[PDB]
Amino acid sequence: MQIFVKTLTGKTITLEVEPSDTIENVKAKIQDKEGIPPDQQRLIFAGKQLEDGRTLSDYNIQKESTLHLVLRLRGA
Amino acid sequence: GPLGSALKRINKELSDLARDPPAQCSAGPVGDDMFHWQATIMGPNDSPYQGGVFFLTIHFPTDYPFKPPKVAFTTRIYHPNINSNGSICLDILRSQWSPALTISKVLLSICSLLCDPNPDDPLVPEIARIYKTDRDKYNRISREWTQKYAM
Repeated sequence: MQIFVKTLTGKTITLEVEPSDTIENVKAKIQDKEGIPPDQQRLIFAGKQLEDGRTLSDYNIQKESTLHLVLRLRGA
Repeated sequence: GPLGSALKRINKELSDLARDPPAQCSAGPVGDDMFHWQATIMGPNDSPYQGGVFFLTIHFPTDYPFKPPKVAFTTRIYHPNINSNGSICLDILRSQWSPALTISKVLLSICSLLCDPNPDDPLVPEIARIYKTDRDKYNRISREWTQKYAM
């Protein structure tokens, strides 16, 4: 399955995933392509902040879906 | 009052900056409002920002010095701890603020931040990534932004 991730800079990321993949797994894949660690990642879809621990099928995320990658700040 | 207490603290620090001027730094009231300052920082020699001049705004809260001053860049800069809006991520401006500290110490702490960023807890993750993994690219791009906006 193929989904997309759009950044604030405008860059569109193309990922190869599975419906059973957790959000944490997806964040790991983003780290593989962008180098940005999962703890600095924040995923948004269908008006909701995707939580670590649930799968793509739990949020019913299917093919050609576009996720929004935003900032996750930890004290600054 | 609380406003009155801050006012004399601000004036004291302003006179201390006159007697003992900081190196490559200057600051003072924009107009006649002592709570609103404007500051300049020269690009440190041991940094890719060398040669550029960076302007900052400094606003003193009414509970100063018991609350930290609010500092932000007006000049655009390529930095992992400073975003496009000029917002700064620095401990001394928040959790590690102390009334014993001064504006002079704050400006010096910012100067060090330009020489040695803190990429692990960044404000701009992409820039931090480049700083950590490709220092040459970081330095190259930092100099470019300095040429375009700090000259």
